[PDB]
Amino acid sequence: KSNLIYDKDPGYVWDNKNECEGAAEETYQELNYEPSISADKLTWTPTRLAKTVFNTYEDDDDFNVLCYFTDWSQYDPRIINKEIRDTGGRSADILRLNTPDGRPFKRLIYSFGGLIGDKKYSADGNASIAVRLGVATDPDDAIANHKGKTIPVDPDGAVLASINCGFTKWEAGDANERYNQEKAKGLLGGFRLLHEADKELEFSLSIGGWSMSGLFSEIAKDEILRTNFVEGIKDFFQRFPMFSHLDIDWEYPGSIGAGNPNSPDDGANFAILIQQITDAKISNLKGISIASSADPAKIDAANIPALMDAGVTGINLMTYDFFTLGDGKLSHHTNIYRDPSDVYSKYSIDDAVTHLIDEKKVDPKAIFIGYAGYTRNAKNATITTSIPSEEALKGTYTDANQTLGSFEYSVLEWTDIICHYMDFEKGEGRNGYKLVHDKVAKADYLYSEATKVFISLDTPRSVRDKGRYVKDKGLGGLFIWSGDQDNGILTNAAHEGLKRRIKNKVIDMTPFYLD
Repeated sequence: KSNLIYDKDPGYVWDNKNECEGAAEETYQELNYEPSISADKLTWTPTRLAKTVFNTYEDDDDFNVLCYFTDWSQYDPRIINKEIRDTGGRSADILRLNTPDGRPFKRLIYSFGGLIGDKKYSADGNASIAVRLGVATDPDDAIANHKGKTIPVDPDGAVLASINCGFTKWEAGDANERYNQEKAKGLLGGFRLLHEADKELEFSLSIGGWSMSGLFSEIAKDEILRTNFVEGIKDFFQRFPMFSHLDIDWEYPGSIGAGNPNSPDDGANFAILIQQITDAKISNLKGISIASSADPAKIDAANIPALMDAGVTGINLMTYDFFTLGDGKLSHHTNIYRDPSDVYSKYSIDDAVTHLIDEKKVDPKAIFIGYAGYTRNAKNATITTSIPSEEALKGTYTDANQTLGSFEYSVLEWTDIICHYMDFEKGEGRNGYKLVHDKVAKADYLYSEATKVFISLDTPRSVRDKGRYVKDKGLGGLFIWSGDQDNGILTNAAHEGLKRRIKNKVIDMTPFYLD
């Protein structure tokens, strides 16, 4: 009996039927997923297995909690009938955020807008998408006249869908017809429904992200491309007046990121672009944020000073994915602290924050730090710490190809954690897994002696401590990567770390912190 999870996929009512009761468990059966044994499987667990438990808190202090909401998280072909069970989607309902009497986030960040001409991401540089959205007359025109212009790269998910976007029936209309605020369905229509329920909620577009930063370096160097880019912002902000913020998540100026063109002049060029956007005087655009790596060497390479000199008002510090497979050592993925000589957990929020404030003279209040709705794992792992309960995490792994995850190898998402890996209500691990608190990092991890799988994750305890860090250090606030993953437990912990008075109580968080 649980206030956090369901014991069986409750399904989803669509067109007066519910075709996906138990769908999550049918997938598990088809794939032979067993939590206490599987080291090398995907779960495909839908967020439907979690109960929705966002509290709300007074949020009118000097901090803000932001939410990256991904436009692919709505999908799950299991919803429609009984045909597909060997794979699935996240099925993340935008309506989990529709709380009474407040909001779990001040600002929802649509993730992600792509760029016309981006041939790293798209074989045709998104040209067919431009045509479908009605911003180009044919694919040649898209590239010839609109290179550098932003558009959502998933028009179904952005402006057409019903399921998990707050709508209850299919209606005729193409993407071109619906690519504006009042006609949108999809996630942008879902954002509008939340806008209509809550006038204080803010909306940001994030352009780029890890897979879509391939075109930034080229755009920022070029006055005609910068001009197309600014036009892209004006167009989107005219089509969707409810938007008021822009996150240009170029990952990262001056360094390699996912394998992008890059140049030492990227940050200086990016600063020209941000000024050019400011100069357009888009009446509803109140603020521009950018992304920063947590690696001080990559921070140096980004020329953060140039960007702040051009009037950037926020830095979303991408404090997650610190554990990357490849070097045979375990690591925390989103930890606040580390010992300076640590070769396992090589990065930390604190190292990065200190670097920005002390070396780059960034205003602390501009900085937002991340908490994560997902994990970074390695199978075939060995914990080598001498006293795990008192000492910093150390450990190694051999072959971690095809490690346990939810939708992609090596990454479990939050629903899987609370349903099959950790029992926060009983205060202990599930299915042969044990939770360890690393007091040096102030981060928790999960590990099973039986499966030999190591799982680095955020918990209520660490997210609360991140909220505490933000407050102590006077930072801007926190963001979740990504908010569609959270059932509310993570975000509750953030608000509590900020010392916020509760307004609407759905769940008592007290027993979930475990000291």
